[PDB]
Amino acid sequence: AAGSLADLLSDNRPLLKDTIGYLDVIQAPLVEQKQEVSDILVQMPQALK
Amino acid sequence: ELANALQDLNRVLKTTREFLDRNGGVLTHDIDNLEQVTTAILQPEPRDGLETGLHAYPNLAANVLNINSPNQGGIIGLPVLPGFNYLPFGMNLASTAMTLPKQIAYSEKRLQPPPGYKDTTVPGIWSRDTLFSHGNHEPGWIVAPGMQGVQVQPATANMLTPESLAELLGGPDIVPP
Amino acid sequence: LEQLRTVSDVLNERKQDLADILTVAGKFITSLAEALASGPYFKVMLVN
Amino acid sequence: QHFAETRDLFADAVTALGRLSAAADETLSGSNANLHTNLQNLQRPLKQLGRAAPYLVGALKLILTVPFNIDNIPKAIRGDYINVSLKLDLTLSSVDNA
Amino acid sequence: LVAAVGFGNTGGDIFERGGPYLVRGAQDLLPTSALLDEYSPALFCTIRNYHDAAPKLAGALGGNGYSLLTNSLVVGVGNPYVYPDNLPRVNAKGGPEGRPGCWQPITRDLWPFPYLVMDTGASIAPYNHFELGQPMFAEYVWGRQVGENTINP
Amino acid sequence: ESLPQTLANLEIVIDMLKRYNKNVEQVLVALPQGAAVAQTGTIFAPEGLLHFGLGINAPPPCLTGFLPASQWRSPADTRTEPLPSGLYCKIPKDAPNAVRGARNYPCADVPGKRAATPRECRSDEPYQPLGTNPWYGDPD
Repeated sequence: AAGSLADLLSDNRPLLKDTIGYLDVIQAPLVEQKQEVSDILVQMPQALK
Repeated sequence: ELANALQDLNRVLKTTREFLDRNGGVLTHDIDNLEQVTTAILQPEPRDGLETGLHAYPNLAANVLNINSPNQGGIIGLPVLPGFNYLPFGMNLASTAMTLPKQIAYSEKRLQPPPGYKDTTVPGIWSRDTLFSHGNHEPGWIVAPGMQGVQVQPATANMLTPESLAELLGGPDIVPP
Repeated sequence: LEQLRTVSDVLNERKQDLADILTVAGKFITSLAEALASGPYFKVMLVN
Repeated sequence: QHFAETRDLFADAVTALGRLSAAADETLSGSNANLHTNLQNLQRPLKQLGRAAPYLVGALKLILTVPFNIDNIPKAIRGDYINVSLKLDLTLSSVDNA
Repeated sequence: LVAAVGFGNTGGDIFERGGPYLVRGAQDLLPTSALLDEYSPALFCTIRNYHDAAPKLAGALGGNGYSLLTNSLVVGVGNPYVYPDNLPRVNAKGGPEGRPGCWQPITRDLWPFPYLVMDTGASIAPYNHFELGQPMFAEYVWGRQVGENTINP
Repeated sequence: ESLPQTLANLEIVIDMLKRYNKNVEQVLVALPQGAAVAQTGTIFAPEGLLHFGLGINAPPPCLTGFLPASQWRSPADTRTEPLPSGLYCKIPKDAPNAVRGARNYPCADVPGKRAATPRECRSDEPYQPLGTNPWYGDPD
């Protein structure tokens, strides 16, 4: 298990670093405009009906 | 072996302790929220709703992309008259030019007809472009590669040649002349 | 992780609304796409 | 003497760590390559969603329904029948294009 | 040693319950990850264009506050979809110019969107000219209709 | 008790997306062209283009498998009612009318089959139409 974790970290570390950076970029506007997201989620089912 | 093992174990214990004390409460909170939302959207009724959405949305997208006439813009709709259910007779006088030859673009380069052939209402089936070739009247049509599974009517199978009629159902792709 | 926390919180408060969207958008999509199917247009009933 | 007193506890600790590590090893070896492939594939969508992140909330108003906009549905559609204004165009330009 | 016993038991139970799930999820995510990666170039432009068009489509519904404002001109309709050839397919792929992407924002300098032809079982590409409707006259009593149904108008 | 459930739910979602991979790809191809179409059709700011096709009863509407005539609501009533389930054109896979309807949608999981909903795709009971659509009432 120690070897398996070392292998899974040695190969995926740069990709996880890039993934976390991209996740920060994606998440920042969602946090900035979270009230809008909540409002559209509340509003949409009635329009769909 | 043992010296490096002990020192690295000490360092990783300290690092793990700091990482846990910093991030564990929020990591656990995020995992709990993810579990709650995914369980909420995977209930029986949401499950079948997602199933039917994935099943019947691409057809909706395709059909609504086929109601848009580029030359006139917008969408096209005709005024049906229900309520007897409807009239015994119907008429379709003429079909005006929805598109132009210079406007057509192809999603894949295998769907583009070669010289001497023109596109039909079924993508991938290429007619012959002549003066008398309107309304399945010019024999010798061909088919795009990888178009298996489109069963046709007896009318269009006569003009479609044996090789391409086979390729519609059989395996090998025709070699265009 | 913290911004994912707030996003996931506002999403989890709206988990029932996501379920409602998935439920109701799956029980009319086949019906509403039916109009488009008959020809290259869509049927419309004009009551006026 | 102390080790002989706590031999059972040492064996329990080793066996518990082994029970954890067996499942951990099988999970981390069965997912080492699929996770790498999925991360390498998702790199481009993650970057393009990071670029399109500011417009995502504004886009959401339309990207699902498309010809309908969620904001003004409750007043345009009064239940069964969609309200619409019929501006019949008989201008020579529209007659030409049609 | 006691803490090792407790942590080993807890982590072992967690991994036994949720390890096969993770492995098979990462196995099943390969085709969908490849599909999402293939159509990355059409991601930013699609979201940007829908964001731009959202106020424009909202103004139509909300300007009157009670209706939808439409410009209507009479036009000719294409031939109805035929039974065996026009049946739906889900083999669509690609994008504009053969690769995934978006058209440049449609101003009035370049108004008509280039129609995109893809594997769908239906198209409106061959409507380049004025022709009479192939089922010109139809009857719904004995199903007798003049003209020949075709995919080649 | 939360991480295993999260992983199980993610596995379910990924399985559902994998079985319907072609559907997702088709929607991803159609969306940018839909944005382009909207841009083309909204060149006039307050008015959206919507044309009307000439010709009467070219394809007739099918009332089979939909709400009965007596159950229609008067246009005055703006009140909202719960939307019915399982309503689509139930003609026996024939005629040019409603060729591309729900009944002909391909089944992703079951090769070589067409059905309206995945529940009907999975079921082995044969698809029998509710009735041919007549012009003289009783569409049933």
